[PDB]
Amino acid sequence: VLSEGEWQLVLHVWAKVEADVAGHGQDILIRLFKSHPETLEKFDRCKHLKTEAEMKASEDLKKHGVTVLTALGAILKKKGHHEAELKPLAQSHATKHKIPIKYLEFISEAIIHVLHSRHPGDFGADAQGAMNKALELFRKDIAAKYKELGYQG
Ligand code: HEM
Repeated sequence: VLSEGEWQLVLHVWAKVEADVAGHGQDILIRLFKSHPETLEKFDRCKHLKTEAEMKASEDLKKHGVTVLTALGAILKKKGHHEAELKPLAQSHATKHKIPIKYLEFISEAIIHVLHSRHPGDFGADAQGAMNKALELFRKDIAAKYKELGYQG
């Protein structure tokens, strides 16, 4: 359970993401696809992308980064009270997309990397630790829902 201070550090850096959701989403998905190319196989409209310029020119990738960050922002703003936001996400990710917990770890590392690269002043060790806790709680709760749905990914 994060402290109120930790949630405030999470939501403070998140306000910087909200100034340009699409550009942050592109940098996060590009980092995930470049660091873990096996993840790109889950995206039918983007699986052919090779270079960073191709990834930045992709309308599908730019739209999907916004899809992901819109959902994650709503989850972070619930400050751990996110059962109703996690329920539909666990449903699709366990039964349709089949996204293993290791892939959620990969995208978490990509989020932390981009926030540290773009906003180092608002992402020092205090804020990095608070965001790490917030993404770890997200993964823990989604893993338990995955198992409830019969998915052991
Ligand atoms: C922070 C973690 C993530 C969040 C908040 C997130 C959120 C979403 C949301 C809101 C959607 C659209 C609604 C739905 O189908 O549930 C979606 C679709 C999808 N997500 Fe995720 N996702 C996350 C992580 C991942 C990861 C790591 C992968 C793959 C490596 C993934 C693969 C997919 C795919 C394949 C679709 C369908 C895309 C399409 O057909 O256009 N997601 N995700």
